[PDB]
Amino acid sequence: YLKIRRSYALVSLSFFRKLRLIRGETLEIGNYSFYALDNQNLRQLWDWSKHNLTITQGKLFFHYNPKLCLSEIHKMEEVSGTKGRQERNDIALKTNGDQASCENELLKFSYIRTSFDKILLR
Amino acid sequence: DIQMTQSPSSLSASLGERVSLTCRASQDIGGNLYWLQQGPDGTIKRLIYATSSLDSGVPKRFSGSRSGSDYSLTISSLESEDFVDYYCLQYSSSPWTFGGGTKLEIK
Amino acid sequence: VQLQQSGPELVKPGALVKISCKASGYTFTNYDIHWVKQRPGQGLEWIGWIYPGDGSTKYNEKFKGKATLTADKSSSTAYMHLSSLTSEKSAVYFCAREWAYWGQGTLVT
Repeated sequence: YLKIRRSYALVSLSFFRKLRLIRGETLEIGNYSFYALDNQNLRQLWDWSKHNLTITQGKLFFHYNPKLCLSEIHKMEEVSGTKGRQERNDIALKTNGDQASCENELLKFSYIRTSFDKILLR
Repeated sequence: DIQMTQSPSSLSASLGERVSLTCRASQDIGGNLYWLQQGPDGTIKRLIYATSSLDSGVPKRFSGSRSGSDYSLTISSLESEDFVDYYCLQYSSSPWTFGGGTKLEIK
Repeated sequence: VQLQQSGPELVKPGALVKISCKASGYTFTNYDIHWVKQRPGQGLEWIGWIYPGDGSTKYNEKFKGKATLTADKSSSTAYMHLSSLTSEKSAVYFCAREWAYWGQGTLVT
């Protein structure tokens, strides 16, 4: 299994650049193969537009990841095959992403000016 | 220099009609286009910034949109004060360039 | 916010003429002043800009030796001098604060 816990410093798990498989031949008590708890700055797992990760066995656990949107978690379920036809994943609705507004609105640039050394924007 | 091709150069329409003017960019300009309105007294006013964003005070009958390299200004229901001149301008690249203009005339 | 330009400007050929653009209602120093030329019955050409803070400018190659751009931060007024005028006929020149707000125009004959 892979467990990320109290890793205050991490904003992403992308440093695991080549990780494609978690077998779950051994699991964290409660039968978890991927477990994320109390990671105060975690905003990204992997970039699911590029990364593929497979989880053979076990469940997911997500609690107290305030900057991590449930969309990222839901994308992970899809990608990893921790498929919604099967059994549960203890995923908190209230403690994942609660301190993040996720992308929502779009700001557009009204003005752009170049100089060889400068850029002025509005 | 990016060439901005404005069509039609002139347009006849009546009160309450919906009309569209287009600017085709010779290079991709992303969303960096303004729509300008010039009064018969010469006063220039900006109506749209960033292709689709309406400036404060501009009547909601004015809208901007993009499809491929075609940037359009649409007046959903013409009023008598709208029969003036319109110009697009690209600010995506260093030489800022303007469309050739459209004169909107009463049918 | 007001860019209030100068002119009527009647000038003899081979002379130079300086057109002003007094800014008000905002911090002059924070924005660019762009100048645009309109040859009647025709379109708008971008001349170039000035950053009043630095005095830095950029011109359109076409207008490089012709136009000269200047700002007087003490009065928050921007200028444009045209040089060696000949059979230009007439044209209307506009300054604008980064395009959202334009001045009324100045006719040079």
